[PDB]
Amino acid sequence: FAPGFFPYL
Amino acid sequence: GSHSMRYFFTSVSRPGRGEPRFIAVGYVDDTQFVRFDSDAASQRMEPRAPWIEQEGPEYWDGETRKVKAHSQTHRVDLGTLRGYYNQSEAGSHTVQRMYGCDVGSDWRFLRGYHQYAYDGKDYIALKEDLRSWTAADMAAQTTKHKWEAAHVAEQLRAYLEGTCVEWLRRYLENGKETLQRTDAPKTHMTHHAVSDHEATLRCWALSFYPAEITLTWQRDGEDQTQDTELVETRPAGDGTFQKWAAVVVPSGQEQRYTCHVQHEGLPKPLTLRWE
Amino acid sequence: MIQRTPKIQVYSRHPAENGKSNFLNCYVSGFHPSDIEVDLLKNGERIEKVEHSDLSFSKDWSFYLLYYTEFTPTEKDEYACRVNHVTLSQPKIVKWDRDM
Repeated sequence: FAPGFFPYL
Repeated sequence: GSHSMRYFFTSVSRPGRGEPRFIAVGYVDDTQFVRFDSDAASQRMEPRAPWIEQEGPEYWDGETRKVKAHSQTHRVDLGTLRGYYNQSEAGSHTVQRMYGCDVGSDWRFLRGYHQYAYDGKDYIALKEDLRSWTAADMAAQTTKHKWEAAHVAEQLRAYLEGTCVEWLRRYLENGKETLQRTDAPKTHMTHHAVSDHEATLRCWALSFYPAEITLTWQRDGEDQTQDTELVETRPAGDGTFQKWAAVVVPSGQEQRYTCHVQHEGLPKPLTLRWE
Repeated sequence: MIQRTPKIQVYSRHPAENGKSNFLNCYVSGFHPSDIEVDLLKNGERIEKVEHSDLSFSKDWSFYLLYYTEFTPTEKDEYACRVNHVTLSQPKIVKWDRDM
């Protein structure tokens, strides 16, 4: 199960 | 025995040959179970092990939506780093990203991971306390400050210590036949004359699982680490692993050498001697 | 740019036995960046039905891949793995040896 929050560098 | 779950993501820019290439893979211990490739036709997360194959459509749809979303974040990230290092738009660059969780013999959280690399070198990493960050340079300090203000570490910690571990255990149970299997190595030695007064003794370990193993040679019970040729542990292609160790012996001294094997699937460590 | 040279191992899935089906593997690892050309050869000629695992990497960020094909070993036939990468001036060729 992959994480569902997507931060940016 | 201890277990782990890991996600590995690779993004590669191709200046002027369309958008960047993005490849995602997921593993449970040493068994791969899913993949995503931006160049493929499906455009979906896909099964790579038989045990995950009957998760229903809601699982597949959710994993596909999440992996697409990660793809797009990496498309923006490649431009951002290009600005942070003031690089041209003509070179090809690589971004890598990993995250995971380890659980112990009791299946309890032991450790969590999350880190990035740019063109093969460490860029930013979450520390073991799951509250601090390690920034490799000036560009990475800028990312760190951003992530600190937005409280990104708190969000990662709830996934790594919670969700990650829950799904790892669920996978361990559902794929038990494959994943909770312990396969002891099949061992044997070969002997081959290289000259009239020397010979090569090779010690083999085959069809074992999981990958971790210790394989060494001794002369009269003493360590021979600098005179042993050790190959890297490798995949057989069928879910099992292989490894060998060799030493060049003076003819007449075969009996002084012992090959030592250690692995989870063995009741007691093994000691072999050509004779 | 960082650049790391691929380690190459050419081998079979099961211990070779003349006349019995098996799979010939070429495992490439420890390399960077990710573009690489990998071919399997039968008596000098490039085999066409070759598959590979999905790109992945180790904790030190270096890459690894598995290339493989179905084959039936014979006393006479010779096999090899040929690899090309930015770190190599010429294509590196490693011959299959049944005790390796």
